[PDB]
Amino acid sequence: MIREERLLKVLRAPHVSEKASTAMEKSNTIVLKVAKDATKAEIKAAVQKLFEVEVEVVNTLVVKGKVKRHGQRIGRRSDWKKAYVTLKEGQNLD
Amino acid sequence: AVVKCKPTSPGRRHVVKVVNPELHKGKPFAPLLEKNSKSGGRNNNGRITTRHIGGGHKQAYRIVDFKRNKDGIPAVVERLEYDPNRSANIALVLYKDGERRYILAPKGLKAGDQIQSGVDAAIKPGNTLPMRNIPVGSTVHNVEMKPGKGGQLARSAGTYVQIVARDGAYVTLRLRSGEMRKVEADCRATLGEVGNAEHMLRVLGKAGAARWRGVRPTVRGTAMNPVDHPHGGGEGRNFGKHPVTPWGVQTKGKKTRSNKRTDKFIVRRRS
Amino acid sequence: MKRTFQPSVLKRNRSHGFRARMATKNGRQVLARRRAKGRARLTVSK
RNA sequence: GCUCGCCGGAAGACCAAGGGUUCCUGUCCAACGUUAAUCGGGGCAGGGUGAGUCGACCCCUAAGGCGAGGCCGAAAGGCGUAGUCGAUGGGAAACAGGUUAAUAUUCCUGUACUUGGUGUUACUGCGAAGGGGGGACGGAGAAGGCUAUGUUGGCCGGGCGACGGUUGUCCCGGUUUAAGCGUGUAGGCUGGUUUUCCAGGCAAAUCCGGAAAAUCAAGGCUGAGGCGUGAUGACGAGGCACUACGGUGCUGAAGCAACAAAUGCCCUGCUUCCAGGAAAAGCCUCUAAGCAUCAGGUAACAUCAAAUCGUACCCCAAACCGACACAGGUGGUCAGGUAGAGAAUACCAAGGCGCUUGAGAGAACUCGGGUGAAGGAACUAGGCAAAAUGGUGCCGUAACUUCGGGAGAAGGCACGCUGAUAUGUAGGUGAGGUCCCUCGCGGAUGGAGCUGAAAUCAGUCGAAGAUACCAGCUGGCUGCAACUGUUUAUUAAAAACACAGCACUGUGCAAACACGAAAGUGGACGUAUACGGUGUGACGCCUGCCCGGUGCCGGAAGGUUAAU
RNA sequence: AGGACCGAACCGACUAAUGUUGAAAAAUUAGCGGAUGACUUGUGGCUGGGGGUGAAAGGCCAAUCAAACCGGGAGAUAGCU
Repeated sequence: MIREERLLKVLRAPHVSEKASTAMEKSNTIVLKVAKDATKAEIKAAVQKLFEVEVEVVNTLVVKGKVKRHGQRIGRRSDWKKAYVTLKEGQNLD
Repeated sequence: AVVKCKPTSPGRRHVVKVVNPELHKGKPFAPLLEKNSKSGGRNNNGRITTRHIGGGHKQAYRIVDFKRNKDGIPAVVERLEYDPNRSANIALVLYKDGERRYILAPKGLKAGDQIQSGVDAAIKPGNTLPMRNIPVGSTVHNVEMKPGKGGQLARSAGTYVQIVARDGAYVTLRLRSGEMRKVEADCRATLGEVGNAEHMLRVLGKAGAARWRGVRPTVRGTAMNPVDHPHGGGEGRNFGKHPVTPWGVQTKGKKTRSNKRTDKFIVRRRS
Repeated sequence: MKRTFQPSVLKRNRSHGFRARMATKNGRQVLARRRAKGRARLTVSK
């Protein structure tokens, strides 16, 4: 049983995009931004407990940070994890 | 049986094969095979310690019984086999209790023959007895140097030794090199010569035949440069020095044996 | 023409990597020299 | 958007290696692009990489690395046992269709499969750090059965022609369907089953191996493909409509047969040869300690789990390696049509490009080519370079020879198209119909239909029929080297090096020798028919005289001679 | 069957031309040799400088080889410019 406070730290932010909205309205899958070290079980448990929704399966991928250029200095954005949480049929989420 | 190949191409023009119709035309015995990895003539420091070795066809080691300690239990010869690890052929023999082993093949050994080791074995080709019970003058092979260590002398294709004398605890053998050597009377030996006597009659024909046996080419010293070999150098063909190894020791006649520990067993040097 | 640098990350790490340097005394001395000099990237490793 | 040209065994498509957001969208032209630039692999911002089945991680080892103790070494350290890493090799499982601007065997739909826990029922000798089997292995060659794939016919939808003809032996397009499950076929291997005994597999074993005895010729293992199912589904040429002209939505016919055929599969097979062709684990089985009605094992069902990391994009290149958006270099996979023996070569399909300065003019001269009167090497160090020969079948072919060659020697004849033999032949493939059968993916007869060289006779066009690209110039004497190879990456490919063969010499195994202050290791798990060094270099005829000099081998009586 | 024959991929570089501040710090075009073997290639490993490796040219050892490269003795020495 994964701890509650750990669940309270797994989810970072909802990912907002055209593909995300399309997935939400067509495949009942929400795209969330999660912690880089989170496992599928932790993400599933965190969504099921904190949002009170039934999760079918979780798909994750690691997004590489882009190498940007602030003026003349070359810098790199932070890597982040992205999770496709597929809610069960009939469920609704904000 | 030696056969001469027809000259249908250079490299085959001079080939003389040595066919043996009795050899097994199949795969060797699996419980007795084991790995034999090549080295390239390189030691554990990775340096070439002996040149002209490398490449060649892959080979597996056949566990040949050299000690020959199964005493009193007769064995029948299942089949003769080719062995890439040595010049002589080997024979797969089956003991009465169901254990199979590999032995060197004698001169007259055919499928179905019976062999036996021990002190009370009969005196016939292929049997192994300690040489104090073996009659003087007989030619034997796969002979031990220390009691129970296994054969070390007379192991190639068509070699043998003659037991020429026996005096107390030691016997005197006339080795294949023409040298008389003493050895303890408790060492075992197998009666009769070893089989593939015509192996020396074959001619390889081409350079690739020697390449297949992991023998890289040999460069003559006079063809090199002075930094590489003592013989190197010269505008043309020049060899104005006494022949020596690449490390400066003379080759044409100079003796190099320096083992005072075993001098007591050499009754008379080779000729 | 085949140039002298044919890259391979596996060979790169196995030849000049941090663990390869720390395996022997001389590599650690190289690391010590670079740490004294203040190099940003100690070894070839990414 | 319409024409033109180029690649098409690549200049197309997908990966590994390497790169690391160069991918897609909006926006900008200061700097980068050898020119302009609204465009970009350029700047800025946003988006994009979804896995129980693909790959890595994991279990297992090769070469090799590190190496508890250990041996050796002034110190640092070297080698190495038990172990433990190290893929480039062994080990469990997923396919088809649709969708995004950018991902898809990952998302969705339909249909599966594998390995582990737990939990109920039924059955009962379980258990390895040990034993056996298996994994498990070479080169070449020859058929036979297939498939990917292609051609043709039939079927379905559309068309009746910008210019003579085109309702027909006409034209265009489509005719596609997987994993899995069942069947076990063409074909490959092996005689099966039961009982008794045993110095072997470090002990045991019912397992493997070895001896007998009885019984039955028919049992077992492996196996492409086909067929049925998966599939009343998907896809499908096109129609019906909107539209931001980008695309989106709805509906949907035929969806068969014959022939040719792989380098792919059966095939890790078969035949044959010597140069004699990894290891370990997963998997099956056997028992030793131990566990005694417990634990465990295998069968069904249910349930749970399969985590983590990579997934965009280039990948024969403008993104990798070459300082460049570089005429160079880069491993694996797919392999369509016609002609052709062919992955050569020419033109095309699917697909992708026109190589990031153009426009004129048509001088000398330079580069890459085309043609040439008369002569044909007179050029030149030299036929250097150009020019010429070039395919298949057949006739014919010399000296010399190690009898294999030389040899495609040289030299010559025929070659297109049409008809007849034969409205398409010999050959190949093979349906209905009949018969037998241990009955099925069976066998004999039988020839429909399809495909299809080669030859003879007659005729016909051009100067020319191997009409193009492709594709030996030939012969004579001779030096050197036997030959195929190798070599100075970047001015030398040779007569130089190497080579099989010959000879001498060292070496009796804890071998000589070599790398090592040493341990040790190679030689070699080889043993004088072997291994190392030196010279010579296939084969034929041979290798003659000299030990004075310098080496080497044998001898130790005498002279001389060190440390002590 | 063959270090057999003709000839693509692949490996190599014999002859000529161009290019020599090149498209290229050795390549392009037309020819050429091997093309089942002493072949060629991918991945990983081993041999270290008086050392390695060499079918042997003093060749090659990161565009550098009759003794690599980097740091140090080191501002070597220089009757020479």
